[PDB]
Amino acid sequence: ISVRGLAGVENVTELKKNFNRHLHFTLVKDRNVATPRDYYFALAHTVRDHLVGRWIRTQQHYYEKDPKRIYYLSLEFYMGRTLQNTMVNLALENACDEATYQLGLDMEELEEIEEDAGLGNGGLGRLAACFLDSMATLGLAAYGYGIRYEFGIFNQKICGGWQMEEADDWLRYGNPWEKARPEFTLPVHFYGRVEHTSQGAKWVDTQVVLAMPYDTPVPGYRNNVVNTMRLWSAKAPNDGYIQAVLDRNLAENISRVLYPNDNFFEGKELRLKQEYFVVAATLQDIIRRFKSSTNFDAFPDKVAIQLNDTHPSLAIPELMRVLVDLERLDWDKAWEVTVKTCAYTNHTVIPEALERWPVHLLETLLPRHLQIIYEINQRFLNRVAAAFPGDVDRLRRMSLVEEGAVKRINMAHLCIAGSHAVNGVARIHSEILKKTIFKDFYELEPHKFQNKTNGITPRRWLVLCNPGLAEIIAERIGEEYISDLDQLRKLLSYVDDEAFIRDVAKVKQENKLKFAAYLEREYKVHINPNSLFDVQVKRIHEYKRQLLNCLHVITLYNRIKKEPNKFVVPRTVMIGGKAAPGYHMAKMIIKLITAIGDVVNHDPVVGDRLRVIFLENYRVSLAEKVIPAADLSEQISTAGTEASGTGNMKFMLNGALTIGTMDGANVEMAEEAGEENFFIFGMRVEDVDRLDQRGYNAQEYYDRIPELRQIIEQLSSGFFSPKQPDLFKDIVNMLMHHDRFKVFADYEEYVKCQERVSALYKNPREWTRMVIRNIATSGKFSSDRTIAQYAREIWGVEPSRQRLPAP
Amino acid sequence: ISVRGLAGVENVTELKKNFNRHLHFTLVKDRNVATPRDYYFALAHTVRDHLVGRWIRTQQHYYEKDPKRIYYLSLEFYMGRTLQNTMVNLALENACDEATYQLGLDMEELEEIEEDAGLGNGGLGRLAACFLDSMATLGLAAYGYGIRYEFGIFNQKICGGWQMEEADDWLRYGNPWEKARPEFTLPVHFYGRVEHTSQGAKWVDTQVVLAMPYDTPVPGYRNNVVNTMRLWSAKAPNDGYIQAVLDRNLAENISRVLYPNDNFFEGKELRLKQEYFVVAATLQDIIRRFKSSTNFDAFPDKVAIQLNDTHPSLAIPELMRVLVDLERLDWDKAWEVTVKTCAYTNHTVIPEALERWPVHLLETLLPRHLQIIYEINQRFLNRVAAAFPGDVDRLRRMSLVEEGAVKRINMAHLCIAGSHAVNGVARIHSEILKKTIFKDFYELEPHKFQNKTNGITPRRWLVLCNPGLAEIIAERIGEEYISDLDQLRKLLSYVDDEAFIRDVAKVKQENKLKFAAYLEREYKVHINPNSLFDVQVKRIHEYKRQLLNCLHVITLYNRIKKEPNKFVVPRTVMIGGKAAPGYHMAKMIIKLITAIGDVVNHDPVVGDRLRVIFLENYRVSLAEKVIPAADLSEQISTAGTEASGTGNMKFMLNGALTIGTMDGANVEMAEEAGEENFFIFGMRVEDVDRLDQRGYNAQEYYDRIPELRQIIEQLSSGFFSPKQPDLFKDIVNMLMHHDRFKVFADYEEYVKCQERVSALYKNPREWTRMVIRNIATSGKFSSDRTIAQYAREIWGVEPSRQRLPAP
Ligand SMILES: O=C(NC(=O)c1ccccc1)N[C@@H]1O[C@H](CO)[C@@H](O)[C@H](O)[C@H]1O
Ligand SMILES: O=C(NC(=O)c1ccccc1)N[C@@H]1O[C@H](CO)[C@@H](O)[C@H](O)[C@H]1O
Ligand SMILES: O=C(NC(=O)c1ccccc1)N[C@@H]1O[C@H](CO)[C@@H](O)[C@H](O)[C@H]1O
Ligand SMILES: O=C(NC(=O)c1ccccc1)N[C@@H]1O[C@H](CO)[C@@H](O)[C@H](O)[C@H]1O
Ligand SMILES: *Cc1c(COP(=O)(O)O)cnc(C)c1O
Ligand SMILES: *Cc1c(COP(=O)(O)O)cnc(C)c1O
Repeated sequence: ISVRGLAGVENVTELKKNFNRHLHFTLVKDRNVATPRDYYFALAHTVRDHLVGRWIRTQQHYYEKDPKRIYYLSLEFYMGRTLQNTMVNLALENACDEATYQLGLDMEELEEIEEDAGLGNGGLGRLAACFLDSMATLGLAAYGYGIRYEFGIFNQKICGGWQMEEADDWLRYGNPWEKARPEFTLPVHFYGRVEHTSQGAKWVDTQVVLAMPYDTPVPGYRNNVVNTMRLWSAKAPNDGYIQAVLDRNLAENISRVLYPNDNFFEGKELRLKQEYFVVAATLQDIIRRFKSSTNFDAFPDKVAIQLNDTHPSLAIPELMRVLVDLERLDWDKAWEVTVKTCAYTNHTVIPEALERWPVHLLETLLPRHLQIIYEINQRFLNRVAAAFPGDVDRLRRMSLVEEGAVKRINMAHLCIAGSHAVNGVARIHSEILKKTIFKDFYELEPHKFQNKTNGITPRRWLVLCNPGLAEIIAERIGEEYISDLDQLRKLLSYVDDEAFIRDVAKVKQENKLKFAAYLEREYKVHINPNSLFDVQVKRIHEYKRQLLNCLHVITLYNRIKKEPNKFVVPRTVMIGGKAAPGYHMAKMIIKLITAIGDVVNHDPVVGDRLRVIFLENYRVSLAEKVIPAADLSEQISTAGTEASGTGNMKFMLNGALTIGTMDGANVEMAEEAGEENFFIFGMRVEDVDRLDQRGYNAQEYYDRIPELRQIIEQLSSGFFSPKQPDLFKDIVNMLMHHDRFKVFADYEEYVKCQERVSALYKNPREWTRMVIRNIATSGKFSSDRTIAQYAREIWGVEPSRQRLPAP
Repeated sequence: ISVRGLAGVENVTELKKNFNRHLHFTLVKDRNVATPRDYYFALAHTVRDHLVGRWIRTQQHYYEKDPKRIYYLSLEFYMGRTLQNTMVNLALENACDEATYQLGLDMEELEEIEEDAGLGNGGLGRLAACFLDSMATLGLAAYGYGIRYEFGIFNQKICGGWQMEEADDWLRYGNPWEKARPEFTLPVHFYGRVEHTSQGAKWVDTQVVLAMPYDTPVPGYRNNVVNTMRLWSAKAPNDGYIQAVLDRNLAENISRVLYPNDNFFEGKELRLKQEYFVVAATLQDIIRRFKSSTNFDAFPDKVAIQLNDTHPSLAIPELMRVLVDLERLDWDKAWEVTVKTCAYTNHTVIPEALERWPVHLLETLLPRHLQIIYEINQRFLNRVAAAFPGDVDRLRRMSLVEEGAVKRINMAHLCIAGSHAVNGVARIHSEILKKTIFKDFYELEPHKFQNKTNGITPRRWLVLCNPGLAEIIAERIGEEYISDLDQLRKLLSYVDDEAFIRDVAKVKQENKLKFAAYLEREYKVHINPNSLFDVQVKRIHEYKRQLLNCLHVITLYNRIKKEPNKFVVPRTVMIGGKAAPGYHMAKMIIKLITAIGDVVNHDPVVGDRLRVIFLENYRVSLAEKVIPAADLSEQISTAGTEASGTGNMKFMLNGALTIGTMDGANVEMAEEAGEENFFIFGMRVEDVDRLDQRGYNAQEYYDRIPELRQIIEQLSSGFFSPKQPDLFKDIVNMLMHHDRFKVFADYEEYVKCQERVSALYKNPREWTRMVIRNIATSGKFSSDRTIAQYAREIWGVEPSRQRLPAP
């Protein structure tokens, strides 16, 4: 049926009986009242049972061997569903498929019942999830530490073409994958004041909040390793009577909901609390575990802490506090230890996203940390002054403390000073960090800066979501590639294979028919599966330029209306993604997209030649559906703005061709497959700079491109908003007078490049041959490679593909 | 080892393997890291497994047979622990005892780890719990419906002699006995307004709160019947963004905490919400189940709703609303149905406890219900006027609407008008209801009023907490008495048995040594196990007169100090109980008790002759410990104030002699054992009335009793509060000028009667012979008898002791 593992007779028999056991004793049901949901739970519990043995031995192994431990701190872990992923990594997929079949059930139907663990916004959260999977697969003693939000990323509903946010109550029916561990609850302190007494400072009169951990297993791919992801939950201590207990919820609000802010840094107190909460509980856990393994000289040899962005940056001053205040280590010794164990990863260069906490906030909530931060700053600036004597301006630029309206702490500067390694997430992004944003720091300590180009896990993003494609590949080169993606290169020798070409093209057509069906089943819309599937799915941001895509779509529509009887390659263009609740422009763009579809999708002259569809509630489980069905992947951010991107890598691995700018990882992807096999266009980072020196004037482009001018006039006159003629004045206004992302500047080259895409699509054989060359060269983008580099170049540990001594 | 069931070889083997299974797969632990708590959980899960089969068939049986269903509505269910009770009713106690032994564990030690399900204040809540056990044992298709508070009755801590309230976070480590059933969540409405349109009224614009049920099994005694207790949990519907989700907690606060108010009716909105919440969700569930079994003519033949006090009284107007508004039945037909299915139980005659809801509250929160209540009142008063023409005063006295300062709805009058049966909980209490409080209603419909004297379950209150006593009894008369307590009478023929007398006396001494030890182990205090154990345990109330007990204790102390070298029967007097947080006087009494102990317990002249101990955090699990170890049970409420009492019955069944007034069930207890075998004293209900006509003047008693005057002067001068001389001025002030409970009036007779108790205690043989006569005549007070009467005289169903077709 596929290489989803063997379906042993004894194995299938055992599975079936355990399914019935759980249905009875665990769910307390019987075949006569069980709903599909109960069936899903019976299966989840049966599968989950196979993890227990491995989980216990893995943790036991690490105890005996005592290897260096990797702690990945993130406020986000975009996990998605875990039933199928668990079956895959355990080689249980076919056995469970058979067993449920014999029990008279459809496994695929049951899998659709599981809720997505949406504890992330997008790329950054999903990277942590892919990293966890790779770390387990490479046998690293790694622990993912975060917050267990009871409400993850909101569920997106489109009402009248507008986005509506709805609470994502993912724990409503329970989470069978987690294991509450109240025996390990730890106390976290807030507020209070600092007392300076004879022997050291003392943080007193603090308000206490408890951190209760919940452990979720993270299985490696067929190696019997099961690592742990520990998520903290806020609990009030039990020490008007009614009001007093009702007010417990104020302390527990800390882990209540994931902040959905993608673009702008707000600076809310609840978020700072969430950040200290995960940091404070995690460090106690880390040190406790270390004390078991007091000379902290060996701390860095046994501990590695990776900070996913600046969100968990308080780990630096908190490690110092514990080491200096509680362990009584001298400052210098404590600082040496801290720097050697901490490493920081940056994910963007846009200023509005940078965390710059008001000093008055830190002063009230974490008084001792502010004192430590000031001391760190003092000593750091003393180092700078000694290296660049008299460079008074460098001193103010490099300070962790920013003066002005209100004093703030630049968390990024804090992270650089307190880490032995700082990395970008794509070659071009890492270069930009050295050349611009962190130039001063790079000059001071060049050795700290590195690059670790992002990657995605081939298990979830190939084997799991595209079994058909994974099968035909395995049919030719074997299975070894699933944990060694570079082997995909061997597929180059089949680029002229008439059989393979036919197969590659066949799985894509099956994937498109499957998606086209799902679109009607759960959303009733109907699309032509013979058209080119043009998709752009990712969070809505101005820098991602969904607007540029919109301009092209309107252009295509305008050309058809001009020459109705001229042939054009049919296209179904799908755009999907969530907008941060307070991001007005982003919400206005979602409205534009739906407004375009209302005109285009109901124009009789257009027929089934052009369809504009907005994919509702884009999330991990939906991505697993659309991506394998896409023909064209849109990665069109303004050069220099997308640090890396990862959706781009997911499309490449699944047989879609890419049209994009030389931004983020796009650069390395084109470099791997060859620019001839990529649809590159638009300004490069340098062209953007040149335009900036000159001054970007959108009017110029409006005046010289008739097709563009016509589009803008359609928007202004209410062509796409009859009842509300001026509905889109904000978008037009932005495009013409304050477009930081130069949408117009790339319009002409984008449209022309899109014409070349349509031309190639007209030649099935050649389109597929180009696809084969993309899939065959996507090996570099596996997160196994990324993690192997982090392991070797930052953490100081050697990855191992050695199977663990059976379960 | 005892008749705790057989310990079969196969049974013990199976238990052990399932214990290890759960420890591994359920707890995800291994013998090397498991804590006693894990062991308890492994056992709880193993035992719980045996309930599943029976639970499913029982519910299945009721579906096929379709018997009349009994719904017991209560806002309280004081369950206590359920591990041992489950083993007992399933005859698994010895088998589990053996199995854990072989696994190298002490079952008794593990049992002590389980938390008490304290979802009740005292008597009323515990009665619901005993009733559930009896209903299952008598094979009635009964369902207990209530609220799943996440915080039950507060844990009592004594600080400096003062009570401190601490949140009872009983779900912290989880509840293995419940089963969440989200597939049955129901919506409950609040606020809104009423719209009168063409065809009927309509409740619109309501705020919605969801009710998620949690089911807990209730096993009958060895009959394989497992009924259900369904507890509702408040959940907000998922339909600033952050603030919006953080504000979900306002809806979920409904099921957050149990109101600890024992004595005074506050009238808080949160409590009214809790009351409508349980009523609204329960009725939907009831009607849904009925529709499966539309002529509601047969509704009363298939449904019986028992209201535990007036707390769930909104069930009456809510049944009407549904029937009239939704089902469209005519009023009269709907009213006939409602009255025939509802029955009300009263638990007190004190005015301050009566629920009288302000009309403005009902107007805002439940507008339609207020309209229905006014209509019910109108028609009822029309009935009264027709029966007693011209009795204009009777009309105002009987109205459900009370005029005055603020209009209120008398929920008790509502319950009488809408129920076909109203009952008191003890013969004397039920008589008082007819003669006083509900005289007007009794005259209107004499047939409605009944009596159902309370009872306790012999499984929990004998077999479970006193296995030693249960064993020696079974040794002579068999085991049949455990579900037929009347058989205890057969013990009368052993009253002269030298062996039995020795045995009865022996188990009591073992129980006292066990308790004396526990007192030192968990509370470090040390008491003489040879002294008479004088105990008064129950909630602190002025009417219960813990103060009268205090006066006696001080008197004993004063007599010893007067004649130090005179012999006196040594006594350890223990007083325990929780005070409602806002009950100042009650908290002042707790302070007095501890203050007395501070003087008495450290006076060298007193030695081990007198010990005053305040039992901290009295609760169900503690009662199971003290009661079997008591010699003297104090039931001294002012005649006519304690509706029934149940702690009194627990002491009688466990070999303690009773000293009390002719109040509540005390009357029937003395009547059953013979007044010669009871220590009765003080005023009878009539004497209290006479005193009231005359006028109670405490000064009179103060002036004529020197011993009493001396005690009051000691309190006033600061003898018991050196540092704060006037600490107890409020108590003295109350005693002298506003004692509604005439403490002084019963002082002399109480002290004399206590002398007779001491005299008998000096004669071991005769004391024990009297004990045998009490235990032998306690059969009437089993809740099996009570339930059989409710079943037959109110619900219309026949109890059955028939075993259900195996598991
Ligand atoms: O929540 C879990 N999770 C797991 O057992 C588990 C096992 C393997 C992998 C992931 C989760 N278990 C739960 O632990 C509580 C407390 O011990 C039990 O009462 C409950 O019945 C059980 O399902
Ligand atoms: O997703 C984010 N950032 C956030 O989601 C975020 C969350 C909270 C606050 C600010 C930003 N960054 C993204 O991280 C991925 C993985 O490195 C990159 O490939 C991508 O280019 C970048 O934009
Ligand atoms: O909470 C219970 N309770 C019982 O199974 C039970 C069984 C018999 C008697 C009392 C409770 N079961 C729980 O039900 C959830 C949802 O199905 C599972 O995920 C969890 O593992 C299981 O322990
Ligand atoms: O316990 C209560 N009442 C409360 O706990 C209570 C709770 C909330 C509000 C008012 C009273 N009443 C008690 O109920 C038992 C059982 O019928 C009687 O034996 C006892 O005499 C009576 O006082
Ligand atoms: C991969 C992924 C992302 C990241 O997409 P980019 O195009 O890199 O922004 C965001 N959301 C989901 C659900 C993903 O699967
Ligand atoms: C039996 C019981 C009660 C009732 O006691 P009374 O003496 O009738 O007031 C109260 N609390 C607990 C814990 C009980 O077990």
